[PDB]
This record gives sequence, C-alpha cells and structure tokens, in this order.
Amino acid sequence: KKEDDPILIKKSVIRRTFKTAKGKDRTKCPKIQRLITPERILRKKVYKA
RNA sequence: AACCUGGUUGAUCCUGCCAGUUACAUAUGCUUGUCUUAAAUAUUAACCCAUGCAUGUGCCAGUUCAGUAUUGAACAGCGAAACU
Ligand SMILES: [Mg+2]
Ligand SMILES: [Mg+2]
Ligand SMILES: [Mg+2]
Ligand SMILES: [Mg+2]
Repeated sequence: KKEDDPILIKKSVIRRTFKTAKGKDRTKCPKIQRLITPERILRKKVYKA
C-alpha cells in the first residue's frame, strides 16, 4: 500500500542477469526517480525554513 | 617645390584651345635576385550551379536496466544512442 516505506521498495525492485557477447556475466538494475528519500525530505524543510 | 613649354606670322604683340607635363585608379606589354608587408569576380550578371565543407552542443548538478568494467542490492567510473 501507499504507507509503504522506501527501503521496502528499494529491495523490492527487479534485477537482470545476462551473458555478454564477451562471455561475461553481469547483473544490472535501474534507478527509481520518485523514491521518497531523506534528501528529498531535507530539502523541503530547508525550503520552508 | 603659389613654377609651366610646343603649335595660329614673312616677323610681332594678344584671347584662346590642342598638346605636352604630373598624380592616381583598374587594364595590359616587355623585363624580373633578395628580405619585410599584402589587395585580390565590385564593376560586364544581384546570372546560372556539379561537388566537399561553411552549426552545433552534456556537466559533479534534466532522463541511462544500451555498452564497457563482475561495479554502494534501488542508482554511485568512463560512457552512444534517444526524450529534455
Ligand atoms: Mg591670324
Ligand atoms: Mg610658319
Ligand atoms: Mg598678315
Ligand atoms: Mg591636357
């Protein structure tokens, strides 16, 4: 539900594994623009200050 | 260098012009060893056009699940595309 804290969503995302044309094995994942971090929170108080 | 000289007569003195004389612009002829400097399709068509180039751009700080590198388990180096 909404009330759900960030950290929940951080580790609840998805990752992808693949073998490269280079015979390599990497693990990749995306950033989540919209994630409610403390930084976003800090800034808002700062602004109203 | 605030200069002028030849030509109208058989001689002469005049107006007066043609001519010479001078500078400077493009043209052009002939001739060209250095160094410094340098204009350059404007005039005749603001006429026509092959071809190549003449305008692009990214950071620490708008979006990277491209790719690299086995890299803070959300994402942290470099770093194209593409939306901005
Ligand atoms: Mg007479
Ligand atoms: Mg005579
Ligand atoms: Mg007479
Ligand atoms: Mg004259």
